[PDB]
Amino acid sequence: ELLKPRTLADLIRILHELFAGDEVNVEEVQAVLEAYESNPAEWALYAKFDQYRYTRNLVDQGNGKFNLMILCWGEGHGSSIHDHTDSHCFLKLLQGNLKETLFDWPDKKSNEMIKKSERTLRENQCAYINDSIGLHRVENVSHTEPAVSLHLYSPPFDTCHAFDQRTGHKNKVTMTFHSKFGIRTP
Ligand code: NI
Repeated sequence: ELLKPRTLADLIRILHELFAGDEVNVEEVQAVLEAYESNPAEWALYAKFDQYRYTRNLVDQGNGKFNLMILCWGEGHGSSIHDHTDSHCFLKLLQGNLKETLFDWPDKKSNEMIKKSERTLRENQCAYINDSIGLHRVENVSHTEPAVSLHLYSPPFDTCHAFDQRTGHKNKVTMTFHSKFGIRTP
């Protein structure tokens, strides 16, 4: 059965149990990620801020089944429009809130991308997205507050496309990890 993670350690524990196979029960993953109550002292080692944009901080490589990671968000920090490389994507807020702008995959004309829905992901909630559903932008709308979000991606992926909101054009991007296991990694 799915047990409540009492700490980030206990959450890491269950995740390795959930992905101990070949498929993914997205349902149970989102409930337990949501069930772990964020404890700042437990994940502060991974939340390394960068003044300019957001960064990705690896927390656990999931024995190859997934890359768990934390992405701090300075005031005003946000992403371009992107996809998730045919893999699952879970995003749980550990601190603050984030704006999520949903978009459909562009047709083919060099047309503007109109949002298909938006929402504020709240501190401690866990959302999910995958390519079949559609794309999204992530943005910390705050002017004086930093956000921290815990992401789960399976299978792991480092490359993905960004999409221009005015044309639907796409470009491949190969993301990098700011830190790995509580160590800066230039
Ligand atoms: Ni995303």
